[PDB]
Amino acid sequence: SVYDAAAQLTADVKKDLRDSWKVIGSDKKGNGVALMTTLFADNQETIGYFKRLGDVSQGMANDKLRGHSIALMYALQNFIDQLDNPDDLVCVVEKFAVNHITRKISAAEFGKINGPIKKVLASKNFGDKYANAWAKLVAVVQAAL
Amino acid sequence: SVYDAAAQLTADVKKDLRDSWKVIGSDKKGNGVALMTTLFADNQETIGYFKRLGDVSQGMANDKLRGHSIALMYALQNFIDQLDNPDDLVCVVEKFAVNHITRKISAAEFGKINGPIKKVLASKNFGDKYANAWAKLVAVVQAAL
Ligand code: HEM
Ligand code: HEM
Repeated sequence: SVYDAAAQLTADVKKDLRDSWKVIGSDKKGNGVALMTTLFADNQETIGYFKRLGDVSQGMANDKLRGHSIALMYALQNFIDQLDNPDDLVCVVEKFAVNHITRKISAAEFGKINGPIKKVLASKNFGDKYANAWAKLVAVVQAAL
Repeated sequence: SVYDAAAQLTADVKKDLRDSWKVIGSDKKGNGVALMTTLFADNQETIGYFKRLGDVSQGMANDKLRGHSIALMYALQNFIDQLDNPDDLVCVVEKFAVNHITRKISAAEFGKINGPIKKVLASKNFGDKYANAWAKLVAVVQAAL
């Protein structure tokens, strides 16, 4: 269950999540867009899912892509803030899960976000340990898909 | 025009929005649910739009409503953080406007949230001055509907 996934997150993992988010979460517009464009660059097969945002190659100049990228970072902000209460993390994770379930996004496809995250983290010198911490948070969402 | 509405957010208004947000934003789960239940209580005709959340009369005991409510508070958090830049404020407002346009929510009905907000602020000792500042932020979203 999603609860099992959340309840598993340990103190050391929450620590790494919080420490890395302090940095990558401080520039939501910049890092959010970088996350999205990196996803499009390495997984071109996903572009079709974002037709609403228009031309995603426009990057920062694309207002729709900019608005989406910022809202995504607040969804992650929401997750980070709920870390100490599995009950709250679960209901927010499930809320956002529905947003992707309606778009027919499977658990496997959602996990494609791990690559971009690993790269953004690296650009700030957060190594594999931190990428693994984030893969665990992503897995919580996957448990709901 | 969403851009002209955003222009209505002067130095004084932005200050009042930030000061009051520091208090209400500190308990996103509690005040978020307070907002929603007050909306449903004083405007029963809107309950129908929220079919997905199930029985909203259960308030805090409804996991779907709680998740939704928290998420809503992070959307407000997003607006507050974008007050410095009118261009970013507009792209995020338009992002969430689309979420309501697809649900057939008009500018007039979206405005029904002003009542709940005034009440929640009042319960925290913030008067008409703050309720009116929030009415202006809400108006920016209305202009995009
Ligand atoms: C940590 C990673 C992710 C987070 C936190 C996240 C968050 C979000 C949020 C907040 C929305 C807006 C929901 C709405 O308003 O309807 C959204 C929409 C969407 N997401 Fe994700 N997402 C993530 C990863 C992904 C991945 C990997 C895919 C691709 C397979 C995906 C596909 C979509 C699609 C297609 C939309 C709809 C965009 C639109 O038309 O507006 N997401 N996501
Ligand atoms: C302070 C003003 C408001 C904010 C910031 C806000 C924010 C949000 C957010 C972030 C979502 C989730 C979007 C999604 O995932 O699809 C949402 C959904 C929704 N909102 Fe609002 N909202 C506000 C006021 C209202 C009002 C006044 C109404 C109706 C009279 C309304 C009707 C809806 C509906 C029907 C949904 C979809 C619920 C669902 O099926 O999950 N909203 N809102």
